Amino acid sequence: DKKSARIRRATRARRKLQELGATRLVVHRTPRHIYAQVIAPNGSEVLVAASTVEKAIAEQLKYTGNKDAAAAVGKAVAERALEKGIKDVSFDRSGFQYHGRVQALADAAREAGLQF
Amino acid sequence: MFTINAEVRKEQGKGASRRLRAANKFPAIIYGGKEAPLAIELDHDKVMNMQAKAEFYSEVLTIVVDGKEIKVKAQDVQRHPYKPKLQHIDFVRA
Amino acid sequence: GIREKIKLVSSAGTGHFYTTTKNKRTKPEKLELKKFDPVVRQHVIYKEAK
Amino acid sequence: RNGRDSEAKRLGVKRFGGESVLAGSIIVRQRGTKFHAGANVGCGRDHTLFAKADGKVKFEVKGPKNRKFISIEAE
Amino acid sequence: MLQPKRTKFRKMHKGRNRGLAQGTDVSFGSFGLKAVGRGRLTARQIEAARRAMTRAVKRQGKIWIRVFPDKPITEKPLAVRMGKGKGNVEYWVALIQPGKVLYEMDGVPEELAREAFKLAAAKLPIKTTFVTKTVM
Amino acid sequence: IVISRHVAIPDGELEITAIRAQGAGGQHVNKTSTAIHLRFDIRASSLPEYYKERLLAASHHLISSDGVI
Amino acid sequence: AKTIKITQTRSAIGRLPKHKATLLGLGLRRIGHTVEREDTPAIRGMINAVSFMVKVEE
RNA sequence: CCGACUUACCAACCCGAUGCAAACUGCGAAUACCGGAGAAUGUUAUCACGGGAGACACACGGCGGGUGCUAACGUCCGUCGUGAAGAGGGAAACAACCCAGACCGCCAGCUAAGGUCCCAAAGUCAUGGUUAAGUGGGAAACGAUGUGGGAAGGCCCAGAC
RNA sequence: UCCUCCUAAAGAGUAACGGAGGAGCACGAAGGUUGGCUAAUCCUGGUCGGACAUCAGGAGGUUAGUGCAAUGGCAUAAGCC
RNA sequence: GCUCAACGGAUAAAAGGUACUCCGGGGAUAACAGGCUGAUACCGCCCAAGAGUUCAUAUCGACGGCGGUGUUUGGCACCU
RNA sequence: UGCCUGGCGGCCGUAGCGCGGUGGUCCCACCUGACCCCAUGCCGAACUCAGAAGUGAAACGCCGUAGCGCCGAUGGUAGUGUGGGGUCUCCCCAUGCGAGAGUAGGGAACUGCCAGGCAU
Ligand SMILES: [Mg+2]
Ligand SMILES: [Mg+2]
Ligand SMILES: [Mg+2]
Ligand SMILES: [Mg+2]
Ligand SMILES: [Mg+2]
Ligand SMILES: [Mg+2]
Ligand SMILES: [Mg+2]
Ligand SMILES: [Mg+2]
Ligand SMILES: [Mg+2]
Ligand SMILES: [Mg+2]
Ligand SMILES: [Mg+2]
Ligand SMILES: [Mg+2]
Ligand SMILES: [Mg+2]
Ligand SMILES: [Mg+2]
Ligand SMILES: [Mg+2]
Ligand SMILES: [Mg+2]
Ligand SMILES: [Mg+2]
Ligand SMILES: [Mg+2]
Ligand SMILES: [Mg+2]
Ligand SMILES: [Mg+2]
Ligand SMILES: [Mg+2]
Ligand SMILES: [Mg+2]
Ligand SMILES: [Mg+2]
Ligand SMILES: [Mg+2]
Ligand SMILES: [Mg+2]
Ligand SMILES: [Mg+2]
Ligand SMILES: [Mg+2]
Ligand SMILES: [Mg+2]
Ligand SMILES: [Mg+2]
Ligand SMILES: [Mg+2]
Ligand SMILES: [Mg+2]
Ligand SMILES: [Mg+2]
Ligand SMILES: [Mg+2]
Ligand SMILES: [Mg+2]
Ligand SMILES: [Mg+2]
Ligand SMILES: [Mg+2]
Ligand SMILES: [Mg+2]
Ligand SMILES: [Mg+2]
Ligand SMILES: [Mg+2]
Ligand SMILES: [Mg+2]
Ligand SMILES: [Mg+2]
Ligand SMILES: [Mg+2]
Ligand SMILES: [Mg+2]
Ligand SMILES: [Mg+2]
Ligand code: NA
Repeated sequence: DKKSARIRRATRARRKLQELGATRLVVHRTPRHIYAQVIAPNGSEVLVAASTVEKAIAEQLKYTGNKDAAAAVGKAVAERALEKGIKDVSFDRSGFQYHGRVQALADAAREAGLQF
Repeated sequence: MFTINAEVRKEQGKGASRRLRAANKFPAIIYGGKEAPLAIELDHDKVMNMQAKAEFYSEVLTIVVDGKEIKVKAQDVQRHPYKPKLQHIDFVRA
Repeated sequence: GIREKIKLVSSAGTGHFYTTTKNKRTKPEKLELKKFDPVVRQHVIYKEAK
Repeated sequence: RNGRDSEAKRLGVKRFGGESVLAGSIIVRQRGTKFHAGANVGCGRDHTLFAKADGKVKFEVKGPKNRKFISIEAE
Repeated sequence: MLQPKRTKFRKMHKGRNRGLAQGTDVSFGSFGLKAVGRGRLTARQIEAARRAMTRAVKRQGKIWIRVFPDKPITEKPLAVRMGKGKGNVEYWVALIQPGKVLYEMDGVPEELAREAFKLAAAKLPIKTTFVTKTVM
Repeated sequence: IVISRHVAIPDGELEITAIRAQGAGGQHVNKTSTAIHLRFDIRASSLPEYYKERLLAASHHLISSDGVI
Repeated sequence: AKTIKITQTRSAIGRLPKHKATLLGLGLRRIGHTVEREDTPAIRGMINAVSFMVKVEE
């Protein structure tokens, strides 16, 4: 399964971040609808979140599930994080390559201000 | 139609059960259903002569404990490793 | 065994050197690593010697 | 013919559960990871679990594989 | 003469023989010869007892041997000092605890089974008794 | 005790005694019964016929005139 | 408050080191020596440890 | 080529049942050990550092083992006890077993192990039973209408043995 | 002399001319990191081709692998690219 | 720069014979004899397949089992 | 507040597997296209990007079902610390601890944070 392959692909970095006690910006990519959350070091509760399934984000995107939608989600999640005071996060690919939409989201978060 | 008289065990465990089997009784347990298990003592001679019948392990038996008649069935029997004796019997209720 | 101890000399002016081993029978090409030279306090090329 | 053996390696648990250690204290010496490093516990090259903080040793069996972890409760 | 094929090791520690047996029921036949005593059964003793049984009963009836020696016993050669390594494996014994069913028999009357088991128990170093299969 | 695929001595037909040996050895050779004296009565044995016959007919230094090896 | 009198009735000669340490922790020196100790579960555990050689009166 | 026959032989895997393992473990104690807390007790019994050693031939007994022959007053380990270096009482006598640690004295008393007919101190004690073998006061497989007790069972005043 | 297992009595240690095996190296990648991947063995189908090569699928599940003994590890792989 | 591998490595550098022997010791340790043990040895018994014209048990007794003795050779190293 | 879905956890088989049924607004998955970002030791399979027509077939989720896996008493047994005893390289007694296996039975996980959709 692609899902299980990706989850085992993510497990190593996820456990490393849990060991480091880092607040992590977890990305989740889907053919449609990229997603981002900022999750506390305890890993059990979400600090902030932003996704193209949100109407306030999807209303300004002609397609949710592309690089522009990913950059929008990245800017949004980094803005909400900076407003809650979360500045130093670690990126979590969730087993996706740091190549396309995921890299666009991470870059948008970086320019918005999240340090990673 | 087998009837076995039994008393409830006051003390239980290794030393108590060994004292019992020395005094020519042997411990048994009754369990099954929602009622708690009941630890009983049986007269070894009586029950050993009874279980010699192959119907002891198929028929519904009755055990008289404190006057109460409990319909049971022989579930498991721990026999002596080499002596013709019984160490323990499990009785499922009904 | 058949592994000979060689000397990696710094390409800086320092006489500093690391020592390692080498299977010269299989790898007859000289080691050309980039190691830290504590005399100049930089990473410079160390080349195999005797 | 027989007659050969090895010097004993003095492996095993050095600090047990609830024991107060200093940072750097060796907790268990092992060959593989019989015990795994938990919070505030590092794993050396020979798989020695050592305390990375001052606290109390704590053993758990967390995880999907039910394997044993050693953490340092920062107490 | 029963003996394992290709064991892991050639020699083993003496060990002890504490405890009660595990195979204490007649599992394969109608009748059985159960050890009241504790000791060692060598393969030669097992084979002698099996021949006594197999002759007392004719070709009729089935016989199970419930015990395997699976344990090598060493001896030192005669006139050898103590030491110089463990001795050589001479024979194999089965360890026997009180209650172990050694042989089972089926397909014969109980009288023939009893006399066959007596003929065989005469060949064994261990005290035995006759048992039958019990329902439960 | 085996002589052939069909000939074996039952091991009780063989009298084996211990005696002192000749020659060097000191107190040990003086006192210790290291030499073996084997006696085998051919007629009293369960040896095959024609084997008893050949052994009794042979003139061997190991067979006495009484039919004992 | 509630006390208990413990007498040593047997010798400590060939006893286990833990048994001799228990007799010391109870304060018993001789055979027939009687001490009076507080009636706590710890003292009861000591009396249990060396019960084969001490007598208790409560 | 091909192929039903003869597979009544052996027979892998798998399934069901039965065992065995120091160098097997999908289980798993008691103890022991490590750590923390709390009393009470203990002449600090603990640790560190200094002065002085001696010792590094151990023995037996119990328990857990390797070896040996489930031999050795054998040998080799672990652990405890004793002797060593501990007298006294018991085991006839008997370092190491059992009881028990001798500061000295007493023609006082109570006890331990072990004992109480005489040697030889103390029950020819009491109650119930067993044993006739001097068993007690050496031994196995196995044998036997010895004898005591117990639980059943077969046949029996339509008569059993 | 060194390493691994057992003996070894569930902390450590623990003897014998006790039971069994190895070492006296290898590797500039067989190290570092990043990214990715997941075996054995069977069955079925398939040119040569075959008990066994390579291909496809299924079962299977690490019964594989770990540069070299054994043990303990190893999937987040410590295994493979 | 050391198979200093006898691997805490005594020298850079070293094999034998002694019945021609010697000394200091040792029953710490062998040879004799004693001791413990009893594998071995020897003797006895149990089972009974069989042999014995039938017939296990007149006589012998396979496969196996249980003991005794303390003559052997041993084991141990307790005495000397 | 309920139902459904997605993500991240707790927990690590009472939680897994099997068998049967079921879900497509949304979500998810398959899916469509690929010269491009990127990719194939060949291959748009995978990875990646651009999309969304179609389908819930598979997968995934949910709901049932014990056929298994798993959990699991009580009692007994085994073992065992201490003291004692015997017929003693094996046991027994007093006391303390007390399994494993099996049995009755349980059992088709439970739950936290966030987000979205539907019903309110
Ligand atoms: Mg918020
Ligand atoms: Mg007990
Ligand atoms: Mg070792
Ligand atoms: Mg000479
Ligand atoms: Mg002599
Ligand atoms: Mg004759
Ligand atoms: Mg004593
Ligand atoms: Mg084991
Ligand atoms: Mg010395
Ligand atoms: Mg010494
Ligand atoms: Mg011993
Ligand atoms: Mg000695
Ligand atoms: Mg000795
Ligand atoms: Mg001395
Ligand atoms: Mg004395
Ligand atoms: Mg005395
Ligand atoms: Mg005496
Ligand atoms: Mg005297
Ligand atoms: Mg004194
Ligand atoms: Mg008395
Ligand atoms: Mg008198
Ligand atoms: Mg009288
Ligand atoms: Mg007598
Ligand atoms: Mg240990
Ligand atoms: Mg231990
Ligand atoms: Mg490597
Ligand atoms: Mg990687
Ligand atoms: Mg084909
Ligand atoms: Mg060298
Ligand atoms: Mg040396
Ligand atoms: Mg040396
Ligand atoms: Mg030297
Ligand atoms: Mg001299
Ligand atoms: Mg001597
Ligand atoms: Mg001397
Ligand atoms: Mg001698
Ligand atoms: Mg005949
Ligand atoms: Mg002798
Ligand atoms: Mg000695
Ligand atoms: Mg003498
Ligand atoms: Mg659709
Ligand atoms: Mg479907
Ligand atoms: Mg229980
Ligand atoms: Mg249980
Ligand atoms: Na049952």
